[PDB]
Amino acid sequence: KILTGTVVSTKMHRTIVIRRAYLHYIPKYNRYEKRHKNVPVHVSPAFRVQVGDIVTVGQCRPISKTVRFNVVKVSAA
Amino acid sequence: NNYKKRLLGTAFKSSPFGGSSHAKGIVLEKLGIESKQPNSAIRKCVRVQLIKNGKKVTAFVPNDGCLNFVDENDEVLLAGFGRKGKAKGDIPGVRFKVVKVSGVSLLALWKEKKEK
RNA sequence: CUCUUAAGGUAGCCAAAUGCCUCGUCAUCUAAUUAGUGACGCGCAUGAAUGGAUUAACGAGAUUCCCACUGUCCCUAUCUA
RNA sequence: GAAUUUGGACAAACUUGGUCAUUUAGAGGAACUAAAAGUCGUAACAAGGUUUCCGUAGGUGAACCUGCGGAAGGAUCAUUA
RNA sequence: AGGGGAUCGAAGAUGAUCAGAUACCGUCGUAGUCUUAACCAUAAACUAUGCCGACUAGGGAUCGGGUGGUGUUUUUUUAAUGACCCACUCGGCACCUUACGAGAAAUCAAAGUCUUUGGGUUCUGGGGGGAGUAUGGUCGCAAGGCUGAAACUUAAAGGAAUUG
RNA sequence: GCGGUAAUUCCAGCUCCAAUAGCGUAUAUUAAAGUUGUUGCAGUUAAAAAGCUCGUAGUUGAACUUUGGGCCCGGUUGGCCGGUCCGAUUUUUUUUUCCAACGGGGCCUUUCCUUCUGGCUAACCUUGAGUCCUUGUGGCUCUUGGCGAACCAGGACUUUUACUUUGAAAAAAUUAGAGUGUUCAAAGCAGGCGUAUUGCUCGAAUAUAUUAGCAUGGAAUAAUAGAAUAGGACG
RNA sequence: UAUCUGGUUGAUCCUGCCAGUAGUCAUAUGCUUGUCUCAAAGAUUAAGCCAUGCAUGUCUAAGUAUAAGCAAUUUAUACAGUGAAACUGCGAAUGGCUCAUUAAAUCAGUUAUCGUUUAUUUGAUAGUUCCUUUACUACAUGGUAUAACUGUGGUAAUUCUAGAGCUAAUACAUGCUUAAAAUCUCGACCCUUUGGAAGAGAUGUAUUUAUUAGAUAAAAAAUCAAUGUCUUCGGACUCUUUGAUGAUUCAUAAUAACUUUUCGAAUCGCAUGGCCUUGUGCUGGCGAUGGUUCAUUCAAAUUUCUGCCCUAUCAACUUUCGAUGGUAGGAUAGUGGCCUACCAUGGUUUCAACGGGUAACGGGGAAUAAGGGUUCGAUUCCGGAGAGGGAGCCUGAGAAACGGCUACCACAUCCAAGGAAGGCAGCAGGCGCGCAAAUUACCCAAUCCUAAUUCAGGGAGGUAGUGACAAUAAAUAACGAUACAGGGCCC
Repeated sequence: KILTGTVVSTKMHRTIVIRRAYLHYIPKYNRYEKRHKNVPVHVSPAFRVQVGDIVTVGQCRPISKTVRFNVVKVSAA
Repeated sequence: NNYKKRLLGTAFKSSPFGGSSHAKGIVLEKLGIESKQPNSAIRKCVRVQLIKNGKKVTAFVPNDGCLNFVDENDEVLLAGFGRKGKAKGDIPGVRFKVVKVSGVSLLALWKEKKEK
């Protein structure tokens, strides 16, 4: 696919931790529900920047024990 | 979002458990209770152990002329009279309440039906 | 209610290293317990620095258990100076 | 291959101890509840016959009493209106 | 834990009082009451009423700022000013006295608004009891605090008002 | 709540009530229940403000930046058939006779829609030859110069979301619901004409597809970021 | 398909329950029980335990049958049609039963596999094998080895099984074939150099590496060292052109070499009339059993994205190597910590990690909704997972298998005491368990499935039995009548 998020954990030579940030609704009203799952970056080459900032990344092939999405281009800076 | 509260709860594990339409079980003793305040009478009930849980309970042979069972051996089926977490009851602390038996009761019947 | 001497055992505590009867009664540990331990109290005769009740740790202190270990023993036998 | 067998990786299961989660036995002990009342004493209500309740701290046959300091959810006995 | 230690005053004594007095009435008196370094973190810890902003209606009275200043004296030979002080304002305070509107009432300037959303949020309640008990974990020196059940057991307990 | 000799509640007869091939009784649950509450609760005494402030996570947070005026094509509800505004119909007559409102696209105004290379159409600037007829801007054959974004595709760049609009795609039965006399019904997905020696004939619909994904049209409400020692911004 | 009612008081208003009152997907039980059509059914209890009988096997040409001692008919002779049973080959990985675990990518919706296997139906193909250089165990066909069968035997007994003798094959081995040229590397000799040269060697496919080609967004030239094509011999190349997809090292094409070496047609059936030269040769005409490498759907596998009921008296979690990652390697059908090693500290969490609970299979959908919601889920259909517990395997295209083995733990049966067997959570049926769920029946007819060209098999499925088990209907009376009327109706 292709998604986004704000890079969470810098340190891990070739594997940014970037946080993507859902927001779900429900019945009872639905305004307050500020969910957020975190996923891993990548991984086989280099060239990039640090914590904060938002990069693209897009489903690599099962690149390492659950780290399945390499980083395309850095959208945020 | 938020917030779950009290009232009726999940945890269960009572004394007939099966929310049974009864509970088979042998007739331990024939203990005719005794009425509560206001009203007053010798409330003929029966104590018995529940084949299932074994657990022992005592309940009114409630009929009207039928300590016919009253077979220390013989085995009624008991069965609560939803109070629910309570007893009726002129009849002091009796939980469930006599059912059918020796397995087969109108409780009076076969042949005819007598009464009560 | 009483007769009564200063006062008439208070917290607390036990068959206890004090209890006569006592091998106390009920449990508990046993195949089995005049041992142990846990309980219970008109305790012969427990009790408040005569110190009362607790109590970590300490113990060549008294007891009873379990495990391991084993000639203690069943059942004695052989070897060395 | 069969025998047979060297080392391995899986890995049952055996033992012994650990750790969870779910039940459960017991001398006795101490509550409660059905409790309407039996018996002692009157705490609360009428400033309940010592106004009452709030902590907290002693002391008690039971209810309680008392000590500091609150609140009226009050005494209206009324220095103010 | 030390300092002191007037007063009163748990415990404790005795004096009356009672059928019964371990009290209530005397009177001694321990602790405590004060104090410093350290704990304890409860109260009818009250206004039994969460915090923020709105809007909804009148008058009076006591704290800072505006003006007219008038009122009597400072400053003095006098004015003025000055000091209080009077009158109209506003600010914000603590409170009082009466409509719409709210409520079960009582009452309420909110306890008001919205059919029965609606401005944003923190918190607690779900019949009585059994109980703020059982257990667990934590806090503490202790007393205790904080967290906190279920079994069972009852149909009423409970507010306000109205009359005996 | 009944029952303490005259029982409207027990017992039993008579009768009568209710539902009936079916009624109890147990036991859950769902409703009633706005007694668990977003809609939609309560909290001064009735259950319920924490003693007091601090303050992290969370949940929320003043208003300002594009309007307002003008032009152009639109069919669907409409006042009768209708491409239709001074009328072609719904009127009292021995002429004067009212047009609605709804939504959509495009373009004008100090107003780039991302795009340079340039790639088509059918639309316009408008005329080289012409025109129809109801009073020529009621109609369009026509190709000379010559519209922007439809629009394909390499090649150069893009600030990130919520929300809301149709849309696609993936299941049948389940349910909503068209169709048809299964004797009616529950169902079923059959069926229906006749003209009966190889005849004809319709079906087997639609609907809901809800969170996330994809694709879309929108720029109100709400975030996000940008030029401050200029390390702005073009060509 | 928007309703409330009765109980705290002397009477009264308010909270708040309690209790009636209705529908079940809630089963049970009590009585009662006429017909109709529709039929749920041992899951809750105990994935507790099972007597016995059943449940899976299949073949038209089909690879396999024989001269009177495999033989049921009867003449096709040098094996006839006929068959038993045996080898073959398929199948048993469907189904049907069950939800114990399970807080998960389970499952749902959406994703892709530039991250891989796939028997089988299907669409598609392949002249190069010995060549050692004509007298190549031969292509007019190449060894064998064996079941069944025969006799010879053993054991209580099982689908027991020895040893002896026979024979088969699409079985195991085996391993012949056919065209023509094309440029390649050898370079004998030419006895010229601006080079020329024969014949003799290599080839197909798969497999192993390792190399190059894969074009391209703009448009034009000088330069080596090597090396082609035409030439008017000075020079010139204007002579080509290559997909597909967003994204490639792709697919498919070569250059070197390479392997206990893959692949190519030994089988069989109709069908004996045509070409011309007399057994011949071509001809093999039609269909089918095949084998190679492509996708084809049947599928499998992993796989993104978002959703997972109570609980804080569960706040810190994960490292003895794996928990995050990096290399590199080992395995895999194949990604990857999947596993190894080496190296680095990482990854999650109050936005609820982790842990605990589930009388938890998920989702279809079920029940009572004015709406908003509660509550339910293992009957059917999808997806999962398991056949006593638990591992490990052979078989294969496909299984961690139930109706297959192997061992352990667990039950538990027949024994000549030696030893041998087993898995009803498939139908029936029993015990047990409990509140709680039927028959040891009939059948292939239907629907379909499995085996090869038939019509074989199938407690999949369908019929019956049992069963007011929830549902649709709906008789237990219909007439007027005669008179008695007690009288009510306009007085």
